[PDB]
Amino acid sequence: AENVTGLFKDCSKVITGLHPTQAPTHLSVDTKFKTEGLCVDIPGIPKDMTYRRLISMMGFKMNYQVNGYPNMFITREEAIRHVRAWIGFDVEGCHATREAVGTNLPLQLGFSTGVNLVAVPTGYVDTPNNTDFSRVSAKPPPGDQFKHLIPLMYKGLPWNVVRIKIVQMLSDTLKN
Amino acid sequence: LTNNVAFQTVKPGNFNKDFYDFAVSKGFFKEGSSVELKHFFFAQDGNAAISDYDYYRYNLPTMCDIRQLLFVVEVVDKYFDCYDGGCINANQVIVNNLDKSAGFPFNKWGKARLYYDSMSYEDQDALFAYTKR
Ligand SMILES: [Mg+2]
Repeated sequence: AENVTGLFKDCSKVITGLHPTQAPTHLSVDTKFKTEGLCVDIPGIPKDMTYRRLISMMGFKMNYQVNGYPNMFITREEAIRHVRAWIGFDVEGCHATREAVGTNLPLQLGFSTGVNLVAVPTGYVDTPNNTDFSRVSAKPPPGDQFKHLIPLMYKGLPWNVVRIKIVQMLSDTLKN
Repeated sequence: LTNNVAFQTVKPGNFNKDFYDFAVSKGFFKEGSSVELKHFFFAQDGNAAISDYDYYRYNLPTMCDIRQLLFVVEVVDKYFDCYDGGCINANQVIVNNLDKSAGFPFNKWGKARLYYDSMSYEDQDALFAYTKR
């Protein structure tokens, strides 16, 4: 025990597990409360009221099967019938640094159309209140051919502009 | 000169709708792309002329290091020793487009064609000789 997945891998650098309440799962709780698969309330150690744990969103593998929902992967025949709608896509990311380590943050976004957007490194930091979409500090990958990204760590943009730009680009590319 | 200052304005450009429709039809001007519209016909309001003539206030008296200037002038001159110059008579000048404006007050009575066409070569050479003194 146990097979796990990089999905939601709490990549924070902090060392202590979670208090039962305000722990998302069972694996995330610390070892004190853990007594044979169960948690026990120890009023000795209390709950932290401020903590920032950058969470990872790496391998999300969807193959769900519902009726009223259209599957998000298509075969090689249906994708052929529906050309005129094909569009390339590729992403170049960065790495997390000073508050947490272990995952990737998107940084550049290309398309088959010549456009290249570039975002600011943000991540899904969780908090004692709730989850939170906030800025994170990062650094480029150490691969030498990735040195042509060092300037890009000081361009924007806030994601609320980037996604609007994407919507408008796709719109005026595929509307006809 | 006269009793009321004139205010000059600058009109906006003109639009060629057919070409724009063509270019968007063939898939240009996409959002976020690199090529785009950046060059327009900017309009100006009333006190535009004087507000641009005022830009001379960046010209200030300047005293130059006389010795290094007296040396660099020699070197610059040496950059310039492959040509040949000297005065020429009136009957050897070459004027392209004799149909431009002739400055102030002359522009009240025609373009440069008039004055370049109403003064014989003697008058032109006499004018040169005059300004030489
Ligand atoms: Mg790539």
